[PDB]
Amino acid sequence: LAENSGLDPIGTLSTLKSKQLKEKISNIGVDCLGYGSNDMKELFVVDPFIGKKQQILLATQLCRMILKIDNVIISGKD
Amino acid sequence: KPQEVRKANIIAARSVADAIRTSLGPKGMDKMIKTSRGEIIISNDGHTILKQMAILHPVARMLVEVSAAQDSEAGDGTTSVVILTGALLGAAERLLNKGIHPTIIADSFQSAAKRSVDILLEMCHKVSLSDREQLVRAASTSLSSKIVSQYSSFLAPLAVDSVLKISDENSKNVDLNDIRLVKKVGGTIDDTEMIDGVVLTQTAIKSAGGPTRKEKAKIGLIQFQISPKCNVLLIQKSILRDAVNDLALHFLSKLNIMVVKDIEREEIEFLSKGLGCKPIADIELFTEDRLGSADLVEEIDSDGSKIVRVTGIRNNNARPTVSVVIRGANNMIIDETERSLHDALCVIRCLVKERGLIAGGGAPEIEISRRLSKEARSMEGVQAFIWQEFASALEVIPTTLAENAGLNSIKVVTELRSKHENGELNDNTYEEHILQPVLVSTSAITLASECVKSILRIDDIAFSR
Amino acid sequence: PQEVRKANIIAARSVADAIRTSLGPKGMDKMIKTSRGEIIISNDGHTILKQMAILHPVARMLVEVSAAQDSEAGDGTTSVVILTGALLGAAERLLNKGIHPTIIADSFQSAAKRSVDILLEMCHKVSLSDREQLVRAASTSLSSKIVSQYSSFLAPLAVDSVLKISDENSKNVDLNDIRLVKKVGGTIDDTEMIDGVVLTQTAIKSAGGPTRKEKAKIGLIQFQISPPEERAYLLNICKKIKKAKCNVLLIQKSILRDAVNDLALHFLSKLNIMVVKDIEREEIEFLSKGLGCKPIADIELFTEDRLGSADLVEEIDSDGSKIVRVTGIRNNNARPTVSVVIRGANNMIIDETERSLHDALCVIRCLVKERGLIAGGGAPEIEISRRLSKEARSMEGVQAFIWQEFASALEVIPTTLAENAGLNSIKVVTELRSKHENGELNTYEEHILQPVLVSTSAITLASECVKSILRIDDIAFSR
Amino acid sequence: NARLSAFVGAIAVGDLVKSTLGPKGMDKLLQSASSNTCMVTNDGATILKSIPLDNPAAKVLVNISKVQDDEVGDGTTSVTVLSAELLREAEKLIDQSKIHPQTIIEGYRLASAAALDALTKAAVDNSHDKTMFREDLIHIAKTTLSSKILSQDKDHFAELATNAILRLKGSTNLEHIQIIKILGGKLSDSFLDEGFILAKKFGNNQPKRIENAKILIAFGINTFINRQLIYDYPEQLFTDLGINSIEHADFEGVERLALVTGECDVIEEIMLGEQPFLKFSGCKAGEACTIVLRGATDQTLDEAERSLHDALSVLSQTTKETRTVLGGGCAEMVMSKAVDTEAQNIDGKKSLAVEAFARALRQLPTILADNAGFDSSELVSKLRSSIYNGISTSGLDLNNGTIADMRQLGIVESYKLKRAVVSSASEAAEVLLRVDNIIRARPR
Amino acid sequence: ENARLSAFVGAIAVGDLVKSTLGPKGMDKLLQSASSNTCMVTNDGATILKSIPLDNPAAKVLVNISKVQDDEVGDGTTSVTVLSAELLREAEKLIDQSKIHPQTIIEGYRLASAAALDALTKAAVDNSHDKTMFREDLIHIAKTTLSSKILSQDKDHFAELATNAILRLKGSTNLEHIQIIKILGGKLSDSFLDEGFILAKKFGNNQPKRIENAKILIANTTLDTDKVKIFGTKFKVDSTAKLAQLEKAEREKMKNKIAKISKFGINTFINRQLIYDYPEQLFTDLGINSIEHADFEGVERLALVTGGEVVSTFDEPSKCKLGECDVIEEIMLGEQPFLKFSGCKAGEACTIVLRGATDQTLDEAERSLHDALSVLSQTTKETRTVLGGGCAEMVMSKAVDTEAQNIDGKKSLAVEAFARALRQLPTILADNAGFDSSELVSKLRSSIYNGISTSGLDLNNGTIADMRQLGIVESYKLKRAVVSSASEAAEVLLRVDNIIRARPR
Repeated sequence: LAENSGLDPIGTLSTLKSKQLKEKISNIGVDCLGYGSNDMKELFVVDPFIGKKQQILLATQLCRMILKIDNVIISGKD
Repeated sequence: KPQEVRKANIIAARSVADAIRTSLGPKGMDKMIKTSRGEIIISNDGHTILKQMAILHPVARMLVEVSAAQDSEAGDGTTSVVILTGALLGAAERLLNKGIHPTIIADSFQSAAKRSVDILLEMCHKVSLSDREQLVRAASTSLSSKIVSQYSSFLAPLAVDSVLKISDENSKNVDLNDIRLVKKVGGTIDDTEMIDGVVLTQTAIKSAGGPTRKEKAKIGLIQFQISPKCNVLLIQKSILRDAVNDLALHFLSKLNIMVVKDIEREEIEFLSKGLGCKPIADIELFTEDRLGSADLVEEIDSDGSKIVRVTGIRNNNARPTVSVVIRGANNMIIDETERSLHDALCVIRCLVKERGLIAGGGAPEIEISRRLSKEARSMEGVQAFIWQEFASALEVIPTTLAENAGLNSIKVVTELRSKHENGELNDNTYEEHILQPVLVSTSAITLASECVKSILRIDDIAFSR
Repeated sequence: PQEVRKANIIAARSVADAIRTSLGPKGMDKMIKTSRGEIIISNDGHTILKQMAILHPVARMLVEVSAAQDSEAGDGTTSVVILTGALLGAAERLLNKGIHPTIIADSFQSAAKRSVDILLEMCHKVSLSDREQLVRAASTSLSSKIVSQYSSFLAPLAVDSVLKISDENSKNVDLNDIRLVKKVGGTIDDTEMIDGVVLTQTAIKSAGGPTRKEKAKIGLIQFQISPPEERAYLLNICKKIKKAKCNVLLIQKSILRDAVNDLALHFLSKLNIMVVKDIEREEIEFLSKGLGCKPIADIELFTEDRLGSADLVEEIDSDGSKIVRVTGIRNNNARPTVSVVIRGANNMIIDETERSLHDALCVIRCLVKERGLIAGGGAPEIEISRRLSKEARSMEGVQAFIWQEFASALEVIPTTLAENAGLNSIKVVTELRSKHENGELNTYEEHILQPVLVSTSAITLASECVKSILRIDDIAFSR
Repeated sequence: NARLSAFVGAIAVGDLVKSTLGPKGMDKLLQSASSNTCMVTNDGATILKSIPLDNPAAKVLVNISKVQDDEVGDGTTSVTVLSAELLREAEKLIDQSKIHPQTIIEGYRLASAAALDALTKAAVDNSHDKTMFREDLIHIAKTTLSSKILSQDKDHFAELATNAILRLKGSTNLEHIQIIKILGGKLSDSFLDEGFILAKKFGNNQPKRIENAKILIAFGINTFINRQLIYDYPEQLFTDLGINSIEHADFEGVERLALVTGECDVIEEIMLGEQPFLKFSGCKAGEACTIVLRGATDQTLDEAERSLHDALSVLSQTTKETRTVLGGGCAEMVMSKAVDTEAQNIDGKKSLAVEAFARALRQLPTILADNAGFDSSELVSKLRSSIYNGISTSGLDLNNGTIADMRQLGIVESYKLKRAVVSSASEAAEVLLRVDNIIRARPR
Repeated sequence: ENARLSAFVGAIAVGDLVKSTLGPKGMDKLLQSASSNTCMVTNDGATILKSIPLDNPAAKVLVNISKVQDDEVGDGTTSVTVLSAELLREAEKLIDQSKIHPQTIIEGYRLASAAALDALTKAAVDNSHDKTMFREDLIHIAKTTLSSKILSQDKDHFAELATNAILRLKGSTNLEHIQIIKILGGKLSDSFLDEGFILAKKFGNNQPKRIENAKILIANTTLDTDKVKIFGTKFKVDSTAKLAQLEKAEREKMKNKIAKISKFGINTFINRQLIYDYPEQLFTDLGINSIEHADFEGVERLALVTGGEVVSTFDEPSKCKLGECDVIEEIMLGEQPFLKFSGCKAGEACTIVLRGATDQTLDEAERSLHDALSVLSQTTKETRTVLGGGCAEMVMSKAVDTEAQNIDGKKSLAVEAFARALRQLPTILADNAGFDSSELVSKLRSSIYNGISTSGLDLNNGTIADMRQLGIVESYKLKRAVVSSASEAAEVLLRVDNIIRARPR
């Protein structure tokens, strides 16, 4: 998301970790819309917990299934 | 594409590090190299491999210069410094894909190398040169890697007592080139004479009239040759013409002047330092002020050697330069003994310049990678991500040691991070008498930061003649 | 983008230089062998460019320019191609100097308008009221044709034909309204004006046909008399025609069915209704103009108001001819037209005779739009260059150099006339410019004259042609 | 691979119509496989629709040009060229300028607001002295008729389109003006008629002149109108009853009659171009006009149809918006100053993106000077120095070759036309900058 | 076209070799030989260019140009090649988009380079503060040079004259502002210093010895005895008197030029040759003073201190650049007539009159004085610095944009492109240091554009910071040396239309 927003992906990632550690524990993400600072929590942008949890479960289940196929058998055409 | 040309040199540099990677450690794999002249040599020493490899790649030759400085400064780790250099090059490959300029990559290595040394000094146990029990056990373990084992008990105090005389205090770098290992045919290992004053490489006059011994003599260095208050003189060896005429031997015999001719040209620079004298090219400029000071000069032959020894130079500018004499029967004895005691002097040299010692076997590389991973959150920006990749690049040294020893690669590495959490430097290599000086681990990281820097700073190469 | 224009100019210059050898009666003839095996030989520029099947897209525009050259002026189809290529050849050095074609194109349009006023001041002013110069103009133009002694009587017939349709301010008059009907038999000495109208075919040769009728009505009918008891079906067809008192039936020629049944011939014989069949499709639009009638598709569309009037409709008796003539159309709304019948024994006579009268009517029509004539033979081409020599010094900027190259391209036409005649090219041109200090237009004593519209249209069409050639900077495939 | 094909492929689209922009522009020729369909026309919409393109990114500009043609019908070439110049400069903004692609999008968004503000401050309208407003409609009509064959008689055609719009006084709908094209006569013989000339007659044989007629679209009516044909017997029965029946009335003709009438005073039948015509007279507050153009050939009329329809569509929008701006390269020059003005305070990554839009505004008048035979870099730079600091009046002259005032030469443009070009062209460029990849499904 | 491509693409390819080596954080390059065992690594820009053999005949010209910077100064040689290569990048964009002779564009560089040097002067600072410590060091060094020289008789008097001949200048240090008068029959210790420009061999006979509010005009003409060599020309005359009458008719046309002298509003005229009595007599009625024996040297030194110009012809009356002096006094010293000028407009100069006992002591005193003044005046242009950190590089960029306001039509793009090359220096420094050149330079130009901008390039924090707080300065002599060398380097390459391939070795 930082590469699509015109920001340094490494610099922003390291910045988000410093704001959530030395300052205080909170949720501060990459800015999808133009703004002048961090802490999108003020903008009241929320995502469903069941929606985000469903993504990490399907991504983990898919990654395990990919590792369970070590061979690709593709038959020819008649 | 100036960066893609450099990436081609990085891949070629990592290929050289992978070849040396199999030779790390005493259990490492040997490398067979066939020279163009037809000579076939093989060994596990990384310094001898890169020297005879005859690398034509311009950037890959930097590993040879670092390996030469690794043996000249620390004396150990010439193989590990090449592997550590290739790790930073592989970690920088992913950095270039993220759009990171190599200057930040090279500048962050300076702060990473200086931080790794300060962290290493915290876990290092500081030792002092006044303790002679620590230096004997340190040099004795380095002699266990050679065929000579039971005879190395008398060789341990030989290398310790020679350095302690020239160590003094705050000497910083101590050159081991002033310490000469004399290899003569005959004798045994248990027969050794320190002769702290100096030891020559040559015999005395075997003709008639030669005194072969003199008391209260002044030894000068004369590069001239006599051919168609100086008690002892030296004549440079020249095979072209005659060195010293037979008539000149009878002339100086009546004057009670000891003559030693056929002096090797390699020892001319060595004798001009320890003796504190100056070379005399012409007799017109030859004076007494360029001579030396010797209380007694005699020729003592244990068996067949017929070697002359000098003691009590007593020079203010010159220091007590000590030359070690090594005796043995077969040629392979004094040879392998020379390289074994040379590595023992390098380990002692590391303790003189930098006090303290650590336990080898990849123990500090595990904890440093753990501390830098947690301290990486204290930074910000692109430099913060470099600390994470720099910590992972330090784990290649302990991983390779586990691979070359037959043990499971990933299994042993996980056991290192697990045991080093509760204890500190306890994993046990101290019970196994494995001690690696701190200067070797310090110079290996310092030279790697400068080696990788000199690589990435080359953006192109062109024909220049 | 210059590679597209330079490729088209060189390709068009080779076509203009190829037609250049065909200028004049003594010029070189070009041969074209069609894929079907037909080979034609002639010096006509309009025929060569039409049968050449040029694949080059820009070079095909010369056919449209040559088409308008014969349609408007009627002469100079070869000269307009030479003048077009002369400007293209001079434009090659213009692009080498870094001149954009817009200035090149805009300067040709301004130079063509000024060249017209120069020719009008040097032209001899004549009027249509004087028939002395009108007869001598068409008589000398036929010296290049088979007709020689009989051409003296053909000149006044063409003069009186144009003067009726010329009027004064009518200016351009359509040449399609003049129909020349050629037929085998007879001779050239026998001519009839017949200002009412003339058809292209004969009348019914069967038994019962009157072939002649007095005081009859003429109208266009697209219907056809055919069987579907059959005499009862044909009786209602002839009865509806009798209701409007139409004694002249014109049926459009069609190969589908016949024209008039033989049973209907006996019905129309008692009613004295003349029938003329085999009317060509080209004459359908012609008869709808001069006669003022309307084409009638069905029998219900047939009305009396769409029928004309004819004094006497008769079939003239002649050897192998039998031409039907109509006089006194008596229509105030429809203007009269001229239809001349051409007769002769050989088929090759009535053919070239029709084409010879085409060039005679065009030159006379040139005087209708713009009066006056300029003696040919390179006189108008050189006279313009003489005036543009001192005028080029009065200009300023890039256009000043264009006036010098424009007059140089005009010298190609008189140079080709000297080459095709065997005389030295440069030597003859220098002799004309040498006497220019004394004589001006002087060819007058040789009875060789040319209308002003030919020289005017040749410059105007060539100026717009070359203007449109430089406008194409790219060639793309769009389907 | 996709970005290289989308950028170069879109420039090739603008390179086809680059010669069709401006009154001094040139005509493009096309040839199909049959080779007999070749036609010479400068219409930008005809060139884009006829030429097939396998580039999927190039098809986006084709559909966008169709939307621009429906609103006005002209200036479609300037929209494609301006969209191509933004993509040509975007290649330098990405590779060597180190700029994020979304930043280029946000750069044009901030630059578009500065271009619209420059046209607003330069828009001057005169409500008083309608005679001066009528002259502005004359100058605008001269710019719409440019690039077309009608430019010859355009001096006479200037008062034809200007006086026609003044007779509406109502909705901007163009259904009031009906275009009739008849062969014969010079182009200058065209006239303006409010009598609603009809191209079809009525009845088989019926009186030509009708007085006090009552128009009824389908009672006591003197005139009957039917959409379909008429059977034979009632056509004769309607004559005896005094009812005149009209036939061959299409959907377009019915909508034009609903905007006029019903009853009418006089229906007169005239003969022009060898065909019966019907000129109505004495309608009730007629808002409709009829323009009859006389061409030489069918090819001249076919090009004159859309030429007049596009000219009247722009003049119809001038009734709602009376503000006008100076054209002929002057409009694009004023907007170029507002872009560099807002560039004083700007971020690092957006600076080069917005400054590239300023040079793209000068690329449109650059091509205008190319087809005019003059030097673009020489003439535009001399005008840019005068427009740089104050005293902005004069603009590029395509005839004499010097710097002259557009107000004195009678060259002006409508404010509504320019704001639509800057808008649609900006939205057209943002779509192609977003697409870095194209995936096409397997066809059947 | 390949001639310019070899002079551009061939030079840029060679210029990009040392381009990445600019600055301490710049890149490095390896130089490989045939045997490959003799190679070396260095960051020197002049070493890489001279060591690499280049078959490009246009690249060999750049090597000889870079040698001028080494012999004249010897510092910043790499920056000269990098800046000269960036000028070719902008010149290539101006040519390919034009294809007109670059000599017209070269004239735009000269007008733009003049505005760049003026912007560096207004913002220039100096370490000359506390001149009291600098004056005490200047008199001590001057006495050291007097060793082995005949001037060593008295060190205090001679070093004091050289001290007041430098610090009192407040301007150009060229020796043309210091006039040396050498006379016989005097003592060296009796020498004095005068701020006026002193001549000898006083002009005129009946002319007055004092002139108030004098104007200076420079011209070259012979008003006395024209037609030097009359031998060889055919003379056809009835009498001998007609020969002298011809010379009067030729000098009669000079009256119009004499009338133009009075139209200039000047009271004094200067001529190198002599003047006959009749045109000199008219100078009295018109109030014209005739100065003779002005030679050439003394004319150039007088025109610079008085703010005038020199011309040998009259192009048009009431158009010229004139100097002035308030008081002209005629005195006599050393048995020779002298002239004294005073009251010049913005006059800055001095005159050292040395009294020797022979001609050998006079020549050795003037040559030894110039060597002493050259070393002391060398510190005037030395140690003087300007605000660095990319500021002065951007100050020259916005100064060219000021020239882009009033400019010709064809010179608008030529001058504007010169400001783009000046902004390429921070672009290269940002890439070699590992930063973003698009973000830093753009934000740097927006701040410096209008007013109150002390900001500059800060490589420690990777952002734009004030250089005056960090104390980042660069020498002013390095600024003028690189710009003047790069301007001349671009002229040598652009003035060559066709380049013949050099002989391969």
